[PDB]
Amino acid sequence: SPRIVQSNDLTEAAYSLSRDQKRMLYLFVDQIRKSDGICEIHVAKYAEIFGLTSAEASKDIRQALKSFAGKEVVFYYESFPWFIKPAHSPSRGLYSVHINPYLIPFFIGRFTQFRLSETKEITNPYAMRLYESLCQYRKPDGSGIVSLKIDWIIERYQLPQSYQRMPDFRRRFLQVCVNEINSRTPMRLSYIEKKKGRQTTHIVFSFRDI
DNA sequence: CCCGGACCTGTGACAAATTGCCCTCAGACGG
DNA sequence: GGCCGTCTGAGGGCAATTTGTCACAGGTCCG
Ligand SMILES: [Mg+2]
Repeated sequence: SPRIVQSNDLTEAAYSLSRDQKRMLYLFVDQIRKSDGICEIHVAKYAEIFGLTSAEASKDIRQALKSFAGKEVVFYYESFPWFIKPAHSPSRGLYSVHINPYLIPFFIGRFTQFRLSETKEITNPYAMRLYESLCQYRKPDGSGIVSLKIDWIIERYQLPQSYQRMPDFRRRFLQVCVNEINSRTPMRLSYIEKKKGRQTTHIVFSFRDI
């Protein structure tokens, strides 16, 4: 299956995208990298890749695309829009998009890589952002270990504001995203909390390949 | 000693959003 | 050449689950 690669600057960038938007973004990076910023999406190709019907494919592309308007990306700082022109359909079942050409160098560079079959069953987008940022540290054999700061997790993944109360962070983000990875990817993941006084400051992740 | 306060934890409720499903019907194409 | 049967896909919806928000009980330590 397609091998996604991206500059580490994109893995650690600040942004908020849905699963459907993140799914399309993978194809943009694949399309762009296999070479002005103009990409294309076929409804029927998307459906076969992700095992959806054409109708629900159509719905996913359409709503994701109009929800891109006004979205911005921040590299740590400098902020950019993903799109500089609205999407449009020349043909039935075909969409044409204009990626901000200034993003190209950030896409292609100190890099991250994973096969598309690893993420296509993940549902929660925050969990996608976590699996991406663990791969950045993975070893050939498939293992690694990394400590991420909690304040940095929140800024980079742009978690909603009520998850700054740690028990909600635990219950609605951390446990759920570890559970999906262990149930939906080939990776086996564990963690432990680092504290300073009463505050929990970092999260320490360990992983191997099955 | 024991107090209210400033911290921390987990859970129970509800609201707002998302999931994969269903139904209709016209376009593009080929037989 | 030109009509129609079929595969697409562009729309309109649903109930069942997940995600996002906050009230309230119960732990600690300090002065
Ligand atoms: Mg969908």
